[PDB]
Amino acid sequence: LSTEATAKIVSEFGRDANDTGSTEVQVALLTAQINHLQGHFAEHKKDHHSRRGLLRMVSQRRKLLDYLKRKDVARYTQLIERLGLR
RNA sequence: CGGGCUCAACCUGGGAACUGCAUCUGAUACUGGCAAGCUUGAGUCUCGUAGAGGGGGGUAGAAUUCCAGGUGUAGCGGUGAAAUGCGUAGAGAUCUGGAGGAAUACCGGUGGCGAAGGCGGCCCCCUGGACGAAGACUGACGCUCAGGUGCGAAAGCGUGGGGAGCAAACAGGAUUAGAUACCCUGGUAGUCCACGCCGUAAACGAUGUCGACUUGGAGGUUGUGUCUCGUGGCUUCCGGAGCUAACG
RNA sequence: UUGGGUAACACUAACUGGAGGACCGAACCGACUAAUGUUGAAAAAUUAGCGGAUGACUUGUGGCUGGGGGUGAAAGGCCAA
RNA sequence: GGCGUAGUCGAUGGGAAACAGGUUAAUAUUCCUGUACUUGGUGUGUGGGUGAUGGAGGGACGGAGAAGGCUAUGUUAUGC
RNA sequence: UCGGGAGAAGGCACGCUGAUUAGCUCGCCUGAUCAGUCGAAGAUACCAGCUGGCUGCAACUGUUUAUUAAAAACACAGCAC
RNA sequence: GCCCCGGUAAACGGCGGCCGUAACUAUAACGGUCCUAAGGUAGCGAAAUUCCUUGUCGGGUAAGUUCCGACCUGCACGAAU
Repeated sequence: LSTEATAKIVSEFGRDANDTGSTEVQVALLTAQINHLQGHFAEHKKDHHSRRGLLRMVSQRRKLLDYLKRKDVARYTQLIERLGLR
C-alpha cells in the first residue's frame, strides 16, 4: 500500500482535520489492507502464513465495528455503507 | 467465668465475641456506572539504518558418476594389512568434449538476521520484524492473555517426476572365541523437485512474557553525536551488592 | 444457491439438483430345489417355488469374417440342433 | 487370383403430389360425387432469364431433465 | 468411501356416518378437526422383505458350459514388467 | 552364434538331521555341530495350501474329525507358481 494511498484513505474517512485514529478511520485502513490481502488469496493458495495475518486484521475491525454499533449505531450504518462490508 | 455429681467426662447459670441476613439513616477516599475533559505511556506518522528473515523464478563454478574421443602403462583401485573387482577388443592414472543430479571455497567471523523452525555463490521479484532521529499525531486507542487459530528441523507417509553422488534394509569380502558391529566392495527406500499429510524433538540459554529498580571493566555488530569519547539497540566475557544445596 | 459463524481454510443448516454398468419393477429377466413328462410338437417343454431387474442392455432387417479356419475375458468353449 | 483412381451397384429405408363422403353378395385414400395437390410438356395470358456433378440451409433436428399450450373425449350438470 | 446402512429394528393408527376447518382459481384434488356408531377382523374383498447372529469364499453389477455345474470359475477399474 | 564369467528368483527352485543350556514332564525360545550355501526374524501358519492330525491348549455345547483364537520343528504350505 503506497504512502499517499494510505494518507488519502485516512482523510476521506477522517471525522475531522488531522483525524488519524478513529473507529471509522481505523476500520478503513484495515478494510483496505484486507481487500489487498483477500485478493492475495485468489492467487498463491499456498501462502498459509499471510493467511493467519488477516484473522487479526479483521478481528480488530469486527471488534471495532462491534464497538461502534454498540456506542453509536448511526456512525455504524454510515461507515459500512461507505466501505461495503457485511 | 462461676457453680454442681468427692475429680473429670457430663451438665447448669451468666457473660462476651458473634459471622450472616432483613429494616432505617449516613459517609463515600477506593472499585463499579454515567457525563465531560489533558500528555511524558501504547500505537501511529515523517525521515533514515543493519541483516544467510519468508515464498517464486532464473543463474555460475568446483567435485563425483556415466557416455564419446585421444593417449597410454601394466596395473589400478582399496585397507590396520589384503582381497573381491576392473585392465593387452586396453580399467586406473591423464587430457579433451558432452550429459545429469545434488549441494554450494577466498570473503565467513569468534559476524548478522528471522517470531520460531531455519536461512548465506550470486541476482531479481514478493512479503514479515526490529532499531535510531524529529517529537509532530490519535490521544491512552495500554499490558497480559484459558479457549480458538496459524506457523512449526529432521524422520516417515500419499501421488507424479527425477535419480550423479551418497546411502538404512539388504548382497558379499575381512576381523573375531562368535560380529546377524566397527573396516572393505556393491547396493534399495530415501536423500532432490512439485503437491498433500503428519506435528514430534536436549522444538535447551533444558531460566514464558511485560514494566520498574540495583557498581563497573573489557571485546564485538549497528545508528547518532561537540568521534582519542558520549549516547541508543543487539551479541559475549569478567565481575559490586545480592541471590543459590552447590555449580553458578 | 441462500443464510449464519469464521480471516482464511473451510464448517453448519436449509434449499436446489438428482448421478449411480444402483434397488424395486409395467412388458418382463434369470432361473437354485422337486414332481409331471421322458415312441413330449421333438432336438429338451409344463407346474409349484426361488433370485435378480436402463444398460458393456434388448431386438428386426441388411452386411462382413469360414474349417484345420478364425475366433476365444481359453470353457477346449464356439464357428447353422 | 489381389492393394489405389473414373463408373456403377447395394435397405417397399431414402424416396415430388388428396382428403371427406357415398356405393357392392365379394373391391377401393384405385369406382362414383365434391374438392385439393404434384410432376413433365406446350402455350393463351400474366410475366419479361431459362442450368448436371462437389459445396449451403436442409437430411446427422443427438442423449438426459423438464415448463407451459393443448385436441377430441370423458365428466360436473339427472343440461340439450 | 458418512453416499449409505434405514421402508434397520420396534410401536401406534388406518371402517362407516353426521356436521365442519385448512391449502388452492378449482377439481368428481389434497391434509386435518369434533361427535356418533358396527364387526372377531376396518389396507375386513385386488400385491406383498420374514427378521437376527456366527462362519467359509469371491470384491460387487456384469461374464460363463444354447441341451444336467453360473459357483469360491471368468472379467473389471487399479498396480507392475 | 555358442563354451567362458557375471547379473537376474514378480527363472524352474531348494530350507534335512544332531547336541548342550534350560523345565516336575513335553514343546516352543537361543547358540553351536553336521549336511547341500542358508535353515526362516515381518506377518501369519496343520490355512481350500502339512501326511502323521478327530496334532497340542482352549472357547463354545449335555457332547461337536465343524468353526474361531494361539502355539506351531513348515511329511509334499509360504511369498504377484
